[PDB]
Amino acid sequence: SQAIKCVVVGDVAVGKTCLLISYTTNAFPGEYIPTVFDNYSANVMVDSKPVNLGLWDTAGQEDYDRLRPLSYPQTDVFLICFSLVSPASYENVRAKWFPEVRHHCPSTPIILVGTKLDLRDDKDTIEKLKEKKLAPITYPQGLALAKEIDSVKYLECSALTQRGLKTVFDEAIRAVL
Amino acid sequence: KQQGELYMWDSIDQKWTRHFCAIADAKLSFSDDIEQTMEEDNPLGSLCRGILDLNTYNVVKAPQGKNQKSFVFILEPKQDPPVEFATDKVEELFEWFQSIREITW
Ligand SMILES: Nc1nc2c(ncn2[C@@H]2O[C@H](COP(=O)(O)OP(=O)(O)OP(O)(O)=S)[C@@H](O)[C@H]2O)c(=O)[nH]1
Ligand SMILES: [Mg+2]
Repeated sequence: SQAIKCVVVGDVAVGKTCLLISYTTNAFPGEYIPTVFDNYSANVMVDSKPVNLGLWDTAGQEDYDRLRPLSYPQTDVFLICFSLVSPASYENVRAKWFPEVRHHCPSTPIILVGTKLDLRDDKDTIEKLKEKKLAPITYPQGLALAKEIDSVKYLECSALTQRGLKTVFDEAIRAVL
Repeated sequence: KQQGELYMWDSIDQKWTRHFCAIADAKLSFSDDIEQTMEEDNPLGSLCRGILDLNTYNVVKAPQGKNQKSFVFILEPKQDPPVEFATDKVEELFEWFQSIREITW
């Protein structure tokens, strides 16, 4: 089956846990429960290539900044996440997450992921966003952040609707074998 | 390899108590109580009171703790009772949990 280790990092509340849980259980958690750390599994095929996918959920809170890197040894592929409806989390990719990730794992493929794709064109979100003189992140914007960090790929998706979810994991694995 | 102090939880006395614990092959040993072997007007105290067989257990981490500890994991028997452990610091919970989880998978 070939073990593949995958770690998911990114800002508080960008929807890392939902991504993992919705993909692994096709059920969307309504929770909301801040994460310390957590482990998950999937056995998948890909591309004819049976795999065993270890999934590591990390904490977004900086308080757990000492914990987080404990997950990084042996990692094969990273998912750096930001919410398409939260330019703070997008900026933090270049500020914190990609530097931290590269500090520890200089060589492992990264996969930039824009989350909450379903709120991108949401009336009620663009309203509150634009009340902070802000704007949802756009496909070309995400694409450009990918370039700066030389991520193997940029992918947008919604865990709640599942648009593009399978695809995030199916190129996370392809980035490995 | 994996070794260190853990709190252990007594279902009967409803208290947590400190034990030096360690792992070898796939057996976890816990010592006697450290505070109580140290109050002892005697010296007694065993490093190995007893031994759990990790092969017959699964590790489970409590999402939000248990019994007024924040960082607790549980050895839930596959066959025996649960053994409930706890650390002071989350970085211990992590290390401990993974050792055993790698052993139980
Ligand atoms: N509309 C929509 N909401 C989402 C989506 N993914 C997550 N959310 C919401 O965002 C909230 C936080 O999600 P969560 O997955 O826990 O973020 P997180 O980054 O993992 O949270 P943390 O543990 O690091 S603090 C949840 O209430 C969830 O309902 C999504 O794809 N679409
Ligand atoms: Mg989380």
